[PDB]
Amino acid sequence: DTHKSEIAHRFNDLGEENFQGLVLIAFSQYLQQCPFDEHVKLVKELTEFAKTCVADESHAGCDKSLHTLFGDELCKVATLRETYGDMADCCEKQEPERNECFLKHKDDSPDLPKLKPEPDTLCAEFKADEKKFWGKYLYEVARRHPYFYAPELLYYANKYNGVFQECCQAEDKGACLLPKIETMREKVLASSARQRLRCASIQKFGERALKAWSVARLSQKFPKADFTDVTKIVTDLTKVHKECCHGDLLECADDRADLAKYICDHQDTLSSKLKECCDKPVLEKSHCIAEIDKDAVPENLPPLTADFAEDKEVCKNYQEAKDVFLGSFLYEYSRRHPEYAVSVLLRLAKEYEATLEDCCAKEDPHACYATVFDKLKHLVDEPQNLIKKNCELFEKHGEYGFQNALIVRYTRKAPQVSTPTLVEISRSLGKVGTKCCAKPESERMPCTEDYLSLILNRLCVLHEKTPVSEKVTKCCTESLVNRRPCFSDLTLDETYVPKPFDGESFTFHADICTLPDTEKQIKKQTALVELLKHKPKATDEQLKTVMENFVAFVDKCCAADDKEGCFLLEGPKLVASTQAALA
Ligand SMILES: O=C(O)Cc1ccccc1Nc1c(Cl)cccc1Cl
Ligand SMILES: O=C(O)Cc1ccccc1Nc1c(Cl)cccc1Cl
Ligand SMILES: O=C(O)Cc1ccccc1Nc1c(Cl)cccc1Cl
Ligand SMILES: O=C(O)Cc1ccccc1Nc1c(Cl)cccc1Cl
Ligand SMILES: O=C(O)Cc1ccccc1Nc1c(Cl)cccc1Cl
Ligand SMILES: O=C(O)Cc1ccccc1Nc1c(Cl)cccc1Cl
Ligand SMILES: [Cl-]
Repeated sequence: DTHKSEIAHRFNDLGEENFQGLVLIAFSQYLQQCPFDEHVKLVKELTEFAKTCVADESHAGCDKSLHTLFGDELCKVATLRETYGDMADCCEKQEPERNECFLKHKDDSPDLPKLKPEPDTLCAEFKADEKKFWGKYLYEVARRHPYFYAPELLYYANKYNGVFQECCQAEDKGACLLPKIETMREKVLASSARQRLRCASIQKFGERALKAWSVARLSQKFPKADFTDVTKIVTDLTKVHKECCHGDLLECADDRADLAKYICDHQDTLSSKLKECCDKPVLEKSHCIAEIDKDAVPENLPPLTADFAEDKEVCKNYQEAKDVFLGSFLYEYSRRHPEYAVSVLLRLAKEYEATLEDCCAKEDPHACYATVFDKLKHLVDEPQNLIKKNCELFEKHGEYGFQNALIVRYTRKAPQVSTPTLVEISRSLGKVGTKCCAKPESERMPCTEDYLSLILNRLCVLHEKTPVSEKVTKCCTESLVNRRPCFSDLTLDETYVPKPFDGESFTFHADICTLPDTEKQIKKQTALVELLKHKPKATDEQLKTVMENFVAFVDKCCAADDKEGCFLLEGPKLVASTQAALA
């Protein structure tokens, strides 16, 4: 809800620590290249202004919107001109256009330095000033992930500070904290990906897509709840995500906290797993709620055919109350299959909807849609062979070889895409093998659909930033939930025109020899992509031959006395072997 003085309302509701953290995340995400200390100064200003309005809400400016107050502060910054180019034209503008402009310049691949944990340095900053150290975490993560779910980031900052509580007085510091940080990293990065999808769903596919996703998710977590209660939570959760995805972080966090309280107050009718969550403080409580994945299927439920195929009013309901009805389908399907991937459940609803659009026009609709559930069950099973084949490949060759097989597959599909993006995405796809292939047989498909949804959304976000392939555009935009089928269906892109081999220009040198081992692995994956960009029709056996040659040449020359000399002499020999091989 809104108050006359929104700044006072949210300061009152959130309290000063969380208010400050949230405002710092806002500024970090709007202005990702700006330094920490400049952000801190604006947050302090606004905080101090907040306190003025709490004490006297009649004070000048206290009835301004949050965007006005945020924006005026962003426009103090002189360097907006230098550091952002045509974004200081946001500052030239006034609200509500200004805020929109700022939002549009969030950068999904800002290319800041890779963060590296240095235990002694970190421990000393923690000692010096814990609050600054917390703030610095919020800043560094937020600016790398400009749609990170902001109240979840506050929870993670508290966990981060806890790692250093534990480890800094420990004798051996890095032994204690490096693995903690590694673990936290993978969890934060997963969280950012799941939120980036949520935000894509609303931004690119509309509020109705986000509602659809929410009804499916919530029905797997709280399947014993009634539809009217699930739908209440959907309405609230949808408002929360809309706010967070739009950069309305103070409202997001406040509404989130209210929704956590509602959930906990109604825990007996929603899920027994809430018992672990509901006596925690707000941020941890909310995180715990988010972490719940599923409950048991309620006993004694009727077949879905009753409401969705037998009922004489199926067409009526589809026609007159379409959103409610598709919502009910989602709730009822989801609650019966709480282990399914959400994207699959949505894929089913979409086909159900398509079935009704075709059949409800006919003289005997029921004749036409009576068997729709059998078609849906088949749709669930469609990719089981290929998933099995993928997991068999992973088992036979391991993660790095599985990534290599994916580089080939994906480069053929989308050869226009940049080499760093093809490598990033293919390595992430290969990690799906490790995360999913030793799940129970029956849990593999939902595992792989879930991660694929996240990884392909990353692809699509990177592609939006600089579009290069009509086929990737098409798959990214045709339908959010059928992205995985779309991309799987793509074949070699014959639209692509390869540039010739720069046959006189040989491009590899002895500085490869000193790389850390994982960087040596990436260098070989980069080489593979480039080989495919020059000879996009090469066979698997050809690419293997050439890559084998390449790695023997690198090993031979990195072990030589004169290393660069070997690269220079034998490099031309490599190009010759390669040519003969790619005929
Ligand atoms: O304010 C303090 O006492 C500690 C401190 C030191 C350096 C930088 C920031 C902060 N605190 C702080 C932070 Cl970490 C973020 C936003 C607003 C404030 Cl006041
Ligand atoms: O490592 C990342 O890419 C982000 C990330 C997520 C969770 C925890 C830490 C980090 N990065 C990071 C590192 Cl590597 C060191 C010190 C402080 C930070 Cl925020
Ligand atoms: O729209 C809302 O705020 C919640 C609501 C309540 C009852 C029925 C449908 C909906 N929303 C909704 C919509 Cl608009 C589309 C697909 C799935 C759902 Cl749950
Ligand atoms: O791509 C396919 O045809 C099979 C398929 C279906 C559902 C989910 C994932 C996958 N494939 C797949 C798998 Cl199983 C793991 C890692 C990367 C990919 Cl592309
Ligand atoms: O030498 C280069 O990097 C460019 C070039 C020119 C002619 C023939 C092949 C290549 N590159 C090349 C070779 Cl020779 C082997 C494996 C991977 C690559 Cl990218
Ligand atoms: O030398 C080899 O053949 C192993 C190798 C090294 C670097 C890059 C790729 C490959 N192998 C390879 C190739 Cl070229 C394609 C698909 C799957 C695999 Cl394992
Ligand atoms: Cl949440």
